[PDB]
Amino acid sequence: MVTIRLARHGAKKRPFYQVVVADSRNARNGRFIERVGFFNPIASEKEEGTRLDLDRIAHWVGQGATISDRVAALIKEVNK
Amino acid sequence: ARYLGPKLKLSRREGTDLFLKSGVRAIDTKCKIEQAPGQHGARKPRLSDYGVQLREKQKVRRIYGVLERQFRNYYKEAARLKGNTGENLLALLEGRLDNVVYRMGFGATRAEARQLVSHKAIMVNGRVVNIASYQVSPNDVVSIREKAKKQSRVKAALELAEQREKPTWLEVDAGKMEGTFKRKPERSDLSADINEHLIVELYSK
Amino acid sequence: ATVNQLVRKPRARKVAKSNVPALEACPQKRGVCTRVYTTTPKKPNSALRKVCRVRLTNGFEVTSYIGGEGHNLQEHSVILIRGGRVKDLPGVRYHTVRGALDCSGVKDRKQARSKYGVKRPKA
Amino acid sequence: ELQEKLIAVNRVSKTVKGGRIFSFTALTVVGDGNGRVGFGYGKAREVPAAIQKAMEKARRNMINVALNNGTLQHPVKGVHTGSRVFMQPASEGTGIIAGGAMRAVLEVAGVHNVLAKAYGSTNPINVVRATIDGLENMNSPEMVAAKRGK
Amino acid sequence: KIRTLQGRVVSDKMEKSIVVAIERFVKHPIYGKFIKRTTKLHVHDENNECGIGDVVEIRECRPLSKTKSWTLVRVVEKAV
Amino acid sequence: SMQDPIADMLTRIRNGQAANKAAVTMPSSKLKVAIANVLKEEGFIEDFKVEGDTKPELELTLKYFQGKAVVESIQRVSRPGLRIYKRKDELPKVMAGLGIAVVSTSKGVMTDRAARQAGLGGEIICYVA
RNA sequence: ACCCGCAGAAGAAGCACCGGCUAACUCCGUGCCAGCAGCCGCGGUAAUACGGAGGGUGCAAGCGUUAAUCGGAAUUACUGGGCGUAAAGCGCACGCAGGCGGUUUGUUAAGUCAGAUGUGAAAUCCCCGGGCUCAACCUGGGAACUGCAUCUGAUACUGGC
RNA sequence: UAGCUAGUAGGUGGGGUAACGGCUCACCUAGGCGACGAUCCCUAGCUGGUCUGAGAGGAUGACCAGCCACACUGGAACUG
Repeated sequence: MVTIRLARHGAKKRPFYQVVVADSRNARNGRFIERVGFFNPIASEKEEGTRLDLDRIAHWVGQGATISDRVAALIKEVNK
Repeated sequence: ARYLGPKLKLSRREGTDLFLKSGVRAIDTKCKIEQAPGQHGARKPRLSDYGVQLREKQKVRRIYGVLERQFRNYYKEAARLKGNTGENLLALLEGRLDNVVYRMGFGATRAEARQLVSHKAIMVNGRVVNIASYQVSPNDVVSIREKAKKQSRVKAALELAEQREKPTWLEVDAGKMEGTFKRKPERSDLSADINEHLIVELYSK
Repeated sequence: ATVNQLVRKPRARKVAKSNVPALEACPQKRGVCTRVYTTTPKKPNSALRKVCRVRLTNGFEVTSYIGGEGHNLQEHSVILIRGGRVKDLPGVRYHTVRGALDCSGVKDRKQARSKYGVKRPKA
Repeated sequence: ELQEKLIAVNRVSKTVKGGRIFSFTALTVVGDGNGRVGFGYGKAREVPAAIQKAMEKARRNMINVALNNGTLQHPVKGVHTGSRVFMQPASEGTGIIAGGAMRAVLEVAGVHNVLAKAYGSTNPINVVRATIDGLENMNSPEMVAAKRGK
Repeated sequence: KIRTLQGRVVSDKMEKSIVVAIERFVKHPIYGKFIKRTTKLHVHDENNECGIGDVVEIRECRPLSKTKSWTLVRVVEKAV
Repeated sequence: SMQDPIADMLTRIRNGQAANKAAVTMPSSKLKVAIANVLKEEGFIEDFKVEGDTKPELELTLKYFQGKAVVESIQRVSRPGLRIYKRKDELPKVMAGLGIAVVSTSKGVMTDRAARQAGLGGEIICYVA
């Protein structure tokens, strides 16, 4: 019922990709419960483009929320 | 937008120099200022208070070539942080790239400087520029591209820049043809004839 | 000067509504010609003013002015109108405009052509 | 350091035997750019001579005030008939603001920023002479020390 | 403490209801004066200690009838 | 004027100095003598005298020094019907900061200078220049 | 996406306006006619307003033009008005609810203000960054959103006893 | 717009429901509301907000945020 998922942002052609905890109900980008990081595609050519709150994520998935396999693969990019 | 009359027609209607159609003659010749005043102003009109006002508003605009919708935007930006529209307006015109490329001597006029940007001949901070209506800030570096350094109009503009007072707001080197902005301009350091008495009271009664 | 009276009788204001009410908030309206005529001679201004009566699908019928030099408008012809007062006419607040299937265009016009709509002369 | 300002100038019409006659009238102020201003009205044949008659009235009396930071010592009120004028002191060198029928009376006395407003009827002679009544309403210093401040 | 109100009994004979008036002040949104506002409700009573124009103390309970979701606790003046 | 006796307290003073009088008289009350000490403490008056007990009257002696009047403006803003309330940080600065505002708080009258320091607000009594 | 070149002026300017308000107009055409507007009106043989010639003035891949919503409009006044005569006291006496009410000791604490716990989401207005031709925008942080809901305190004052 | 209800106004026992309720069948009475504007027709979904202005106020909700209603037009049940 609640998933740790992606939110595209940036309207047309200019995505920002935020990672959020959200219900399967209502919104597809906004209306989220808690933000847990970002996956920004244009990060000034620096490694600052990816952030993930692994402690809060572990508590959300522990308590019963779904973690996406796409986000589980991205946990490796913040070490680790 | 353009001006399709002879560019000295403006200065000959004003009875004052506006820095228009400039090159290796520098000043006064064959500007015919007060020698060919035309069909009006000899004989300078009294007219309405709405004269100065409009004809004084045009004289503070056309000297920078700025369009009315730009001029209203600079009046909005000059009305920021209590800086005074009689003062902080000058920084938005004198700090504009088609004035900076002119003050650096790459163009002999603000029109010719604006043309050099529309012809992609200029760089700002190592990247090419095509927009000339843009603000420059301290530590920004402006230069002419090697593919355009040999144009006779730039050659003449640099020889005219040596016949002009040097600005205290920006630097330029004639050997690299590269200049850098240093500080934003001030009324009592610009020390020249430009209005105050109308740019303190625009768009209101 | 008392404090609780406007709870008993709130004070009223005048809304400006319309001087061109048949438009129903549109820049133009289409209708049919019912009559083509000229107005009665009026004021020390001496002229022969061209007018038509126009009927609209919304229950309005209005008199409208026929600008431009010369016209041949028939009755039952479909026409467009635009709002605006003309004081040389009696109570007229509408202009009938030349974009019509039966109506003639203005001729011998080289300048000011964005009004009435005239194409640039050959040679 | 004498300076003069024209605020308004117009023609007038008058009835005579079987017809009318035309003449000129002006509204002016005169000041010293540092503490005083006087107000003038005048009518004449020829427009420069009408303006000059108003300048001579503006020299017939002047009001002398102790300007503070190029603005007002305190808030002031001025009145003439239906024309009521109020002025709040201005901060940060900005705040000007106010039309010529208030501003011209103050820009001739040395005022740089002021938050003046006019109320009621907008006959500019009445507004100008109510601005002068507001200059008779201002007080001097910053000396009596009767208040803690500020 | 529990939710209580005081008021005067407007209507006292309704078998198993009494009608109470509750008074408070509120600001008028345009004319700025704080004006009096009065609200009415039905209150449940089985014990008959009050009468018309007598003063009561009441609590909120469960909805039972049209505008009756409150019940009587005590009488506050009692003399008379 | 008995329907607003504190508006009348200000009226008697505003018209008293317009007539350039030294003394102003009114019927006495605890709030009028609480305000009279605020007016003495700002130096608009040099004395406030109560006579009678037995038709008690309050007589205020105006303090004329260094020129005409004792105040330039003396507005009440509040009214018994239209009561005007300010929060501790919404207290206005009267006379471009050269004047006082007075508030009744929850214990009695004080100036905006003291209401600021105490962290208090309340109903407006006067704005004085 | 982004960036660089090639022979060549190469394919490239129109629209409105010109007495008074509100700047630009001289000379003609017409001659109360024909056609303009926001308003007076412009026009009868020397019409700045209509049409034409040559120019001027403003804007420009636009230019003019308008229904529809606000400001100006204090012209409905809550901020912010008037009632002798311009716009208005309603022909004149009594009077219930409504609304108003001197001065002081208690007391309730609804209202008020204070304090605290929640709220005023994402945006957005304002200041300063990041990133896409400038800027918008999309984004990052501040500052705001002067408000609102409740639980305690104080009772100057309005209500209440 | 000066009339408006009538499961309306106040009680009683079952049945229905996750559960208040005249939800629903019976039975026990006759009121209840309103000029301090009840109530009914005409038009219209509402709001984050947007537009205007110094603000009050005025306008308005597409587009970007959030509910409701609605599924040829009218009507009936199941499933949950």
